[PDB]
Amino acid sequence: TFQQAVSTIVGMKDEIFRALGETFVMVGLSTTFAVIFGTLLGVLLFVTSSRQLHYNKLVNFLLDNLVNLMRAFPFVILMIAMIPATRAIVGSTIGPVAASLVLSVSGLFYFARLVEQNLREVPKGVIEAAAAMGAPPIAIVCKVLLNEARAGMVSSITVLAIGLLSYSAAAGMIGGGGLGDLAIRYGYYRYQTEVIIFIVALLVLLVILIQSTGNALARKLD
Amino acid sequence: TFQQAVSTIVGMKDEIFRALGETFVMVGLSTTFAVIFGTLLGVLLFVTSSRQLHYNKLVNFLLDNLVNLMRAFPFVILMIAMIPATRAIVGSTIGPVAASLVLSVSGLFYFARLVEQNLREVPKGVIEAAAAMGAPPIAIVCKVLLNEARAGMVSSITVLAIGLLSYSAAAGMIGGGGLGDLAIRYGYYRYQTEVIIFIVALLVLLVILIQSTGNALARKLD
Amino acid sequence: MIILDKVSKHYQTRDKTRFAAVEPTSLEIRDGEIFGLMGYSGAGKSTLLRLINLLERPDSGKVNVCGQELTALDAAALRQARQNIGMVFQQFNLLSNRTVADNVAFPLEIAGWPSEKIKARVKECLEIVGLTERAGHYPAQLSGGQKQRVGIARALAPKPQVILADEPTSALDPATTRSVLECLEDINKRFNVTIVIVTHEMSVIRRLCDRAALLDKGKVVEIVEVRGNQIHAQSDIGRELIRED
Amino acid sequence: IILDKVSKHYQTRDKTRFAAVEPTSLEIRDGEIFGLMGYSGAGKSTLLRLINLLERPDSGKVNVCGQELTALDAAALRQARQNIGMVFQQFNLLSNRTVADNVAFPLEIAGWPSEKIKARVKECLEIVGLTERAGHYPAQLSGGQKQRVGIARALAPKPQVILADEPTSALDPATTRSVLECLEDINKRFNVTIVIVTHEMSVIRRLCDRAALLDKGKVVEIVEVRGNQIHAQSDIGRELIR
Amino acid sequence: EIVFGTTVGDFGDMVKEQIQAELEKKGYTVKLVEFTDYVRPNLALAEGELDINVFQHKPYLDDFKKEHNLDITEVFQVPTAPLGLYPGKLKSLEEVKDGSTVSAPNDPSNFARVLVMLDELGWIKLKDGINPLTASKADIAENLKNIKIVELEAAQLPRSRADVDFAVVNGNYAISSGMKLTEALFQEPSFAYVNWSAVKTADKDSQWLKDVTEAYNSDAFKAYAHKRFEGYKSPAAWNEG
Repeated sequence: TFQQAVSTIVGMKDEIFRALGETFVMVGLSTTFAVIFGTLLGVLLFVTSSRQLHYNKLVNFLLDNLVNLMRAFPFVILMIAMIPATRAIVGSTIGPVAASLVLSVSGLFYFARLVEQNLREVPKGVIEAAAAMGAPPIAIVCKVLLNEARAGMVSSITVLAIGLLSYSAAAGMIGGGGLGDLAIRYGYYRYQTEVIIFIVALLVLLVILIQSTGNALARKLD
Repeated sequence: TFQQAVSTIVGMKDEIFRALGETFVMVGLSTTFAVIFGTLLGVLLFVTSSRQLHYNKLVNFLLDNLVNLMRAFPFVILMIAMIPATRAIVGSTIGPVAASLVLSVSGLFYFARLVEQNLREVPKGVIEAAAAMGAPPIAIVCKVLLNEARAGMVSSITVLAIGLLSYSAAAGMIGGGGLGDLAIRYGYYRYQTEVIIFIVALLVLLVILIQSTGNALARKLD
Repeated sequence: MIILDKVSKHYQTRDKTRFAAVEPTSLEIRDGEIFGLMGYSGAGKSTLLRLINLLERPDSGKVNVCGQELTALDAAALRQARQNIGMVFQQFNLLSNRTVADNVAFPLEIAGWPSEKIKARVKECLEIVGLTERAGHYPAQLSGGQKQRVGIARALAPKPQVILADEPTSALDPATTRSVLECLEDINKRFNVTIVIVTHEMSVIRRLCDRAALLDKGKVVEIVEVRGNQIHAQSDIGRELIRED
Repeated sequence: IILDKVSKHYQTRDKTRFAAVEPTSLEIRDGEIFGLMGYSGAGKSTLLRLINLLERPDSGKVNVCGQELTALDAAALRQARQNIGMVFQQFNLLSNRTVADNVAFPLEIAGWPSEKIKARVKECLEIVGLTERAGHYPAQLSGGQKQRVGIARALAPKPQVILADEPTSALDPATTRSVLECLEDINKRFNVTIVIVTHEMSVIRRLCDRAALLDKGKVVEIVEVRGNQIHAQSDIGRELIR
Repeated sequence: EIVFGTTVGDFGDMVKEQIQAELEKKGYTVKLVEFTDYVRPNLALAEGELDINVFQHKPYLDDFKKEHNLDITEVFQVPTAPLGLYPGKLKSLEEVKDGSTVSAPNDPSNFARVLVMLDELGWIKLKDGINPLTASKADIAENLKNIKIVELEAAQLPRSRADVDFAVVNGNYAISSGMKLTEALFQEPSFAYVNWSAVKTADKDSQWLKDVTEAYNSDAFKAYAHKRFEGYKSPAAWNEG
């Protein structure tokens, strides 16, 4: 049984420290850009279809069908299509930064469709009250609607992070970096039973933690 | 070049129909189970989160942790771990039915988590009223949870369907499943830009049709 | 009878809950009579009204309803007892995506009655209130007065044994109200006359209550019978309430 | 303050809250409290929204402090909206901000100086007394408090018209006696021209100047309530009085 | 009936374009199963979901058959990808530096060929006499030039030329990026890694397998292979040419 303790600790430490570092930066940075640009687009989807602040049937229809296309079109295939544009922006095709770019594009379009829920669900009459007191549309969104759905936004970001984790592992085998780029080396190929149980353990503890953080804050911010 | 592209496409005629015929089985079938067991799981979590029915602190925490552990656990690795059980149940591990089982497993947890959004976010009053009326928890699920929240469920179903389509590309590699296998052919191994553009256009249609169907259903329910 | 017994709901030092702590309190209500309940919003508009159903549990005290303790029943039998007792509420709390006629049918679906006797009772209690014309309409076709009748009809349908009201006609007009209360007096012809109710106002109470209680901060300061539409208050601070004439 | 005209109408199974609001017009004079009365719903439970143009009518036009409103561009309509106060059948507030902060909200929209907001909220909170539990959230307090929150919210920006929708009438009469005393002072000092809807006679006789009595999207009568006496002439008016 | 396992690409291409129509002329209904993962095709063979599979090479069959104690055998070699080193950010071999970068496949056995070739370049030394079929970074006796190896997916190696100094290309992606296949700075003479058809060992004598083998050695198949897979390392059965 001690075979298991020795086989991992001696070699794997040296790689694990980098494989982890690559993983965190790739999830974190992609998430930030996804939540940022996804917010603005989600707002546009809502405010064009709101028919209260403003309206445009056509722009609403165009933006929805765009968002639909991009949400459903396959991510791995999109990354292969995005290699020239990616290299031209990043200055290279390989590394966590380049993956973070394509991840962020998927996450951008992913985010906004969620937030559509977050707005259609909200109580009507306070909108009429804001309009009754003559605020600019920008003030209504900026300094009302978020706080009212504040608990809703915490949940959405929590679930997006968990999604991007699975996506980052898929992104890493082709582009390099991440625990996926480890797992394919010690599973699928040169498979080792003991090394695989250690990666599984690390994931479990990390993914409880992020969710438990999310639920505690969301609960605090009712 | 245009005539060379067009004349080429006619050759692939039968293969395209066989890839598409495969694809419907994977997505449709797996979705059903995902919506079925994910419902129960999300409900059970929610009732043990509340004093309605029975409030079980410990059971709630353990079950909640299990859903987070399974969503965030990587799809591709999970498929490879499932090999021996999958073989005994289905009588095979190759093909679209075996793959759809694995798709659906991921879907149970993802759908239960999605359900949880909608469940926790209902307005209190009617629940408090029926509870004051001494109504049994069965009647509470039989009508009370549904009446409004069913529109958010169409939204949940819509995003889930679109999600299972993306995963079907990744299973398309190992199970040789539908349009995922087709995109792995003449993709990384060979470069036939014409059939890529055709695959893109074929997907684009399916995307618009799915989200347009979801949008209309949710609009008409309220 | 009803017996109300040393009931309390003490809270924390922060006392950040729905209201300020409420004190150990007791009363008795009879088979043959109408009881009104009156104070200022400082005592709490809610008072202990939600706890009467046992949406809360006495930190001191106990609760006989129809002569049977409810804090001891402590089972699906207590929910079954709850199904048998009538109440209406400050908040409409109506399902939105089913017609209000089916919100009227919703309480009898709880009783599990044969659907034909459901249809019958429904049409009966619905036409007694007179909302049968606007029953098929969803809640985007209404004012408060329609929605009130809906709550009232929802309460009536079981011919429940004992009745509780929650400041209902604060936002309603007199002749509908008068006719509704005349229906409740017909319920006295049925097995029970018990009609417990809160209004902190006098106008209603002077018009038709039998008995009443006057209160502040969880202290009852007097109970008064009403006679010839006069309260005849003995209590000094009670007379500060009677100045509201 | 005057209407030119208004109306708004609905097809079978078009089904807004009520059937049609008919061709109608009125003048409400300066420094005057004007009451609206009649059986429930009937477009009267809506009618006041048309004055603040919160429903656009099918017909007609309205003038308020000179300006005709229906012709206005939305950015001009902001100032018209800002100067006219309103309060409502429901409490219509920002759940996740405190009571005092809900009271500050319109004054944030006024663009007032931070200390002007702070002073005005302390003033208006104290005028209604609820400064004593203003650092608070909607689960913590009751409807009675929430009425005073509506009142203060409407009051604070010194609007030139208030368009009350039964806010003070919403409480029971015994509780109402202690609050009605407030509105009297507000009118005497600032000539607020306050317009109110009701379904109760008692409050009118103890507060108002003229009453429109109403049914079926239309007038039954307009009556003087002066002398604490409503000088009506129709039997429908007599039923509404009782 | 006959069931085949191949990877996607060149071996499944051999089955799809020529061998499949050849065996149907010979009365056999062929089913092809295509894989993108190395582990599944052998299991499916030993488990009899397949009758045959041509994706395994001589080193890979030995590991997986040993590790999983499988009832399988090779049968005949097949036309195999040459391996070769190509210009990247550096244009000729002599340009190599201390800390230069080289892009290579993340496969253990194809990494073993790469290691054997960098020893033939004399850039690294391997511990010669150690198992060649299972060589790795630890089997580098000395990284003579302190080269910065970059493990990648093989279809990415053609694009990597711009990102790395020299780029080993698998040969399965050199001739599909055929426009640059000629630019090889080095060539592979190693015969330790030939691709090899494989079956459950009990199947080795079957007439259907003899007809597969014959299809794989038919003159029509040779004409098709010369045309489709030009420059590939032939079976020693073909005289390795």
